[PDB]
Amino acid sequence: MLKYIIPTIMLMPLTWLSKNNMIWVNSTAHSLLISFTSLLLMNQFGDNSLNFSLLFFSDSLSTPLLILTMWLLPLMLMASQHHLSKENLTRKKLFITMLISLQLFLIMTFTAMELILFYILFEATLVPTLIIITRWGNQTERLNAGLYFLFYTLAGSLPLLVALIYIQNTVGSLNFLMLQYWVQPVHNSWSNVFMWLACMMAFMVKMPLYGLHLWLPKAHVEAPIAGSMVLAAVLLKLGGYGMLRITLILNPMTDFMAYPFIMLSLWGMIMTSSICLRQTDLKSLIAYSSVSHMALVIVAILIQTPWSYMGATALMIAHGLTSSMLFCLANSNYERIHSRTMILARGLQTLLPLMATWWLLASLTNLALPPTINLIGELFVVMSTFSWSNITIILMGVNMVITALYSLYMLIMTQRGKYTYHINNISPSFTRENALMSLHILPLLLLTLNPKIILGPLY
Amino acid sequence: DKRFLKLLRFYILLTGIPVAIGITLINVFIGEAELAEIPEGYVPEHWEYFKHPISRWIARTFF
Amino acid sequence: LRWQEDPEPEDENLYEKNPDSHGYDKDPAVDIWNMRVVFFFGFSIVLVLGSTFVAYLPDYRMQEWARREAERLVKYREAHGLPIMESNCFDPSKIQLPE
Amino acid sequence: SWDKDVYPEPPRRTPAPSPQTSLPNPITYLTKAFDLLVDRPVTLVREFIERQHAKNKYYYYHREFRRVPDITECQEKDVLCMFEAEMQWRRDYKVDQEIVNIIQERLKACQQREGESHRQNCAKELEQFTQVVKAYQDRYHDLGAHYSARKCLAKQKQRMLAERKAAKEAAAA
Amino acid sequence: MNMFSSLSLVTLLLLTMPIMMMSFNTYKPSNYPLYVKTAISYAFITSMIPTMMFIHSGQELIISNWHWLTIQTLKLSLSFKMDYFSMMFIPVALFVTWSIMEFSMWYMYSDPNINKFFKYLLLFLITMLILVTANNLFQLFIGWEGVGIMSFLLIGWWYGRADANTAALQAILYNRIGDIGFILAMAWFLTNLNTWDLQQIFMLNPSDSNMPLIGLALAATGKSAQFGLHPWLPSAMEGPTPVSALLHSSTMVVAGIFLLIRFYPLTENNKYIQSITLCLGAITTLFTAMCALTQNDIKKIIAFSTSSQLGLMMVTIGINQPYLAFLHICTHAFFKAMLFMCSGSIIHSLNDEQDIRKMGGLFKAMPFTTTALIVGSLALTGMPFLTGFYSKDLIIEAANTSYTNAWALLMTLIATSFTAIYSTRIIFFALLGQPRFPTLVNINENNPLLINSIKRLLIGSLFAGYIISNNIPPTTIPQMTMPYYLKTTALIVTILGFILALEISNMTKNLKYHYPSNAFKFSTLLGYFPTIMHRLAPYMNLSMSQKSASSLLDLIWLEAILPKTISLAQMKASTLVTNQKGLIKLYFLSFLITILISMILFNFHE
Ligand SMILES: CCCCCCCCCCCCCCCCCC(=O)OC[C@H](COP(=O)(O)OCCN)OC(=O)CCCCCCCCCCCCCCCCC
Ligand SMILES: CCCCCCCCCCCCCCCCCC(=O)OC[C@H](COP(=O)(O)OCCN)OC(=O)CCCCCCCCCCCCCCCCC
Repeated sequence: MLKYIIPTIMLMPLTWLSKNNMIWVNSTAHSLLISFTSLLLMNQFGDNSLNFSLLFFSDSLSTPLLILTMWLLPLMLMASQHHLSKENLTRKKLFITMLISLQLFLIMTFTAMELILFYILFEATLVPTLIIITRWGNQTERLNAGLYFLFYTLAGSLPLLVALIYIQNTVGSLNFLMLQYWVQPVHNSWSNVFMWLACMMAFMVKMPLYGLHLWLPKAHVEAPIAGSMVLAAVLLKLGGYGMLRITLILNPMTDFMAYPFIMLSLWGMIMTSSICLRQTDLKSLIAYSSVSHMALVIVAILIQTPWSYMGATALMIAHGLTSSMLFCLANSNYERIHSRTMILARGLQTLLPLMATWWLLASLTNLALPPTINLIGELFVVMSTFSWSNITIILMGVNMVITALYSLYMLIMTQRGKYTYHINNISPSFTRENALMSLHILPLLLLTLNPKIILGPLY
Repeated sequence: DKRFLKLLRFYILLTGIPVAIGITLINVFIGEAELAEIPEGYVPEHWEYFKHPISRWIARTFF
Repeated sequence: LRWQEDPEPEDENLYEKNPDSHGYDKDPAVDIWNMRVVFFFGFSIVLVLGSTFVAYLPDYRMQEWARREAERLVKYREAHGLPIMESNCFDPSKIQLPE
Repeated sequence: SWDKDVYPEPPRRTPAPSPQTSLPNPITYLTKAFDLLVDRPVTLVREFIERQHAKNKYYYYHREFRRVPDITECQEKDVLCMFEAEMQWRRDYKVDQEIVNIIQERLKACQQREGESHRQNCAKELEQFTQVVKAYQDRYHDLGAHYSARKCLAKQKQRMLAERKAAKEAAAA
Repeated sequence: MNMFSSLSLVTLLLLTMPIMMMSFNTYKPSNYPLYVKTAISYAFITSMIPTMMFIHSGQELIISNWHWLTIQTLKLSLSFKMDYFSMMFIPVALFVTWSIMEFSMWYMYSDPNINKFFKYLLLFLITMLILVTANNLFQLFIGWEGVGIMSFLLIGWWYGRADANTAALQAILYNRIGDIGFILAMAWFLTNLNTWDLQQIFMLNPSDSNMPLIGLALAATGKSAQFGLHPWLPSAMEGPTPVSALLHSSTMVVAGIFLLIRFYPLTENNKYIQSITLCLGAITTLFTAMCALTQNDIKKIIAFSTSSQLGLMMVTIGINQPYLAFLHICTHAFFKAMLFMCSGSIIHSLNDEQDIRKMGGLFKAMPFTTTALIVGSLALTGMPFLTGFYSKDLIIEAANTSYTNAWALLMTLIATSFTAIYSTRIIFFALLGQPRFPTLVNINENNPLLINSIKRLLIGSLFAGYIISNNIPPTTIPQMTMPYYLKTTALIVTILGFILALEISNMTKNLKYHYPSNAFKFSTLLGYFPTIMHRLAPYMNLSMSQKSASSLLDLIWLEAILPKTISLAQMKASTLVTNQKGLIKLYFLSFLITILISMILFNFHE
């Protein structure tokens, strides 16, 4: 994995040693080249994973997440260079450096072959994430948002450390390949109940699970645009990726320990879908839409069928591009009217024709339209959950209705109707903005032609 | 809006047209491999198990 | 007036000083170059050459191989009056049941 | 191109034309227009391509996998033996998925071919489909997402124990 | 095989090329609507060659050209089913679509975005052919949702109008409630039969099909606007008339019916399902025809007419006559599409006036729109030997002679009587009598685009039923023996309707003061279902979203029970620790306490 790690490190000196006015051009150009090389991770086999060394490996679950991770960096540099244009030069470079340091930790986190190495890099993602929110955030609440974000993660992820270390002293190893052959069934005792919760609470909080999600509306609304993209596209998938791996050593206790978390997810997604109907803040609605989509991933991972695991992998990749695109579309408005209230600027399709097309496409992939990978992932979970219990079709069906309601309520409220009379600074869309939307949607639609590369190791 | 869409289709076609011409010229003039039995005592290269010339160029060079 | 504070600066319009602006930079020359690296490496390279790379991945995860092997096995077993598939994955001769 | 034994189909039985009308048949003349305007130039262009392909012939092979000892012979926690046995089981599991897919294709093809006579003329294909689904279900069903050779074996040994207990209790009967 | 399959696929490919010529820009905008219309006409010609081969020799086939995805033992492929139902519907839909595109080149002329109008119409047609030719449920779902979205974009065409946006979103809600049933069928079929492909579903032929079928029945209810999920169809008249003539009359709305027909090998062996679809149709056909009697907007009468008709194809499905239901889809497409086009020629000539109370006097002013309106109304009511008579009267003869719910049979007959009333309601109020429209008369229908498009559908509204009826192969045993009073019951209630309607209409010209009744208000207000359900249901759901889900739970109790209480405790504990008095005397006095406790309570000295 050094062939990606070393280049990602070289982005830092490149940024710092660039001419003052070429910091964005140089970092964008070279982060795109790194993303091109990451398609070499597709060398997957039907039986074995791609095991590079004692430290790193890459199977079909981590490969799409890595490609998605390295694709978002150039898009984040595109999304950020406008509102940082007046920032002084040395803070522009520290911002790029925080984004790069995040990508370095992420790619190592998704390929770490050992669970303690995965853990250290999994909490290492907090530090750059927090600094971006609380330094370059834009409102007084960014300071409180950073605290909730920080102390929800650590409250759950310190018990995980005690659990992981206990496992290594019991099994003798935490290498994921080794754990596949040395795993032993988890007997049902009170001491194993808390081993299950310790192994899982750190990941539920990050998905996030309903109930412990309160940090996400804060963090995803107060972050600068680059922070919200990486928060929604990737960081919520560390919890899913962590769960998809650590459940290997939790059976058969997951059979009954999953019930309280399946109920929270199934009912929770209906609650968060309804919340989106009465949101006054555009960025906050898009934040709550992630909580509803990630509840499907939690249900998928916990029922543990081959179909749900394929669906969970497709949703995580599909949600990453869709939610990231919705944050950028909303930020394109914010940068004109300097507000986040949904009702403030209306009828924007009259003033920004092409940008309305981007809104339509992002809304259509969000409410899961066939054959987009957003539907494919969602359908596979709905299929596998119906087998788990036929009554689940009721709550999965009802959620499908509400998702269509708030996806088009968002589209109708902002883009349609009569324009706001007194807002007269809606300048035409910039080439930078149009290219930023098409670099989300175009790969998303292309993945429909060859979905097999985003369906995971159960494919 | 028009300018962006114009640039979008210029840069997509900038490599799309050569690649479509190149793929077409490979298929017409090189064509796909033929399935065959492994001759006795012969050990195929790992990239000799794939049908399309571009597929086995990828396997040979990168993978 | 309360502590000395800069008044909030009036927001700038990139189309005012450069009606050809792409929205990348205030410098017209850098503005153009930044658009070209994004459009070239973004669309012409990663998306187009990456799409072709994915289309011709050498038998991704052995799906094509397994189909050829299933044809080979189904042909053999049916020409020999054997069942196509067996309930037992492992030979019962090598399994010692408890008791 | 493909093997007729794996993907069998009966022989075609096309009735002979037997008109009893004076009007010309529109389909007959369109078919000859198609064989001239379409099929003919298409066949010409394909032949040119084939000529270029016969000039440069190269081959690819079907990979053969040596049999290795399976999970049952692997000593507990000997990862080197378990690794090879597991990679083999994961290949046979994928090969068995395609076998079921082959049998399903036969069933679907038979149903369409027989039309309104399908419920009686596809009784053999249905019989084959029922069995291979029964075979595949015993090996692989209810294993979960983290399926392995070890869990497959544990499932079989539970099933073998059930049959054995079932057999003896009927010996007295 | 080679001619049948090549021409059947090109028809689909031929329609997508105008969409793909919109890719590279400015190919020519001045010609685009004509280009999109000319392509539909050539697709009609090529689609007729396979339909002739099927008529001649019964040739049917399935094309699984492309393998898309294989999830373990479920191989999904792009598979097209070129069979009876698709060889007859495809040419019918292309003929009607050809007229509505020629009619739109005149009706939408002044529109600044006529190009996007024609792209959208062609996108719908592409998604409607995918639905029809689909061979597996996944591919059928793509078309199912595809028509649902192009319906949303065309209803809300005038996006600055609030009523258009509300109506467009209303259609999506009702169709997504129906889609719950579609997913339930897909989940059941995958779980129980291990397939989404229609060959396999019929080959296995489950006898326990109550759950999958009620799901398919639930999908049909929303897509075809049967009672319960019916209000979206009349509301969907907000869109331009060509949208209504095509989607919400002729083609898109019969997708719910067309789905049940595809699954007739399952519904025919399930008596419990036939009872539901029988009753569901009968209430739909009578309740909606009743609502049509008191409507005054010309587009809403035709919309409730469409609801009434779709509720009769559901009755046909309920009595185990799927093929008669299919024949009614094809015939109904001809005259119903013509009625919208005629009603759109009247609305155009009176400057967007849609109320029949400002019409009248147009019998001679618009002679050709008059003829097509009369032909269309006669075909709708089933007058003998018009295109409507070749499917409806068989349906009423097959419903009379069946072992059927007695109430459904009566409701079906009463609704057939109301059909002759609200057809007279249009000819009488729109054409006869004296003019009631403004004084500046701008009536003029002499456009060649308007006449030719109506002219083709008019011909179809006369002879299409006869030509189709006598060319398709028999698939059932028609019932031709029955009492004199069952053979003619369809014709007789239609006559009683005309007579009764004519008398009631002429009662409007007597100088007697009106006196509203409850029945009138109930019919005018659409049974109050929209007024109650489109106020109460959103109010409850939107209230709970803010009061309970958002405010009470997320902003309060979920904050209180963890971050707020945990934070509050640590603050209080901090003040107890730090609030000290800095006195040597008190600090050392605590050391003594600690030392004594260590020896007495805890015995740390042992
Ligand atoms: C395994 C399950 C895991 C999943 C469940 C997760 C549960 C959620 C846990 C999240 C942690 C609690 C939320 C903390 C949010 C940050 C605190 C905050 O924002 O409140 C502000 C409050 C006001 O004080 P202050 O900010 O200093 O005033 C500044 C004035 N401008 O600040 C304060 O008043 C001081 C707050 C200090 C407390 C910080 C949190 C420490 C958490 C560790 C508690 C350890 C308790 C040990 C005690 C044991 C003995 C009883
Ligand atoms: C909103 C806050 C967000 C954060 C969420 C925090 C959640 C923490 C969850 C901790 C508790 C997890 C449950 C563990 C309790 C111990 C379970 C136990 O000992 O019994 C296990 C038992 C095993 O025996 P078995 O044969 O499988 O079946 C018998 C059925 N009793 O089998 C079982 O009993 C299985 C069922 C036991 C669990 C019962 C579930 C309660 C009902 C669902 C409530 C949903 C969640 C409630 C959240 C309230 C929030 C305040």
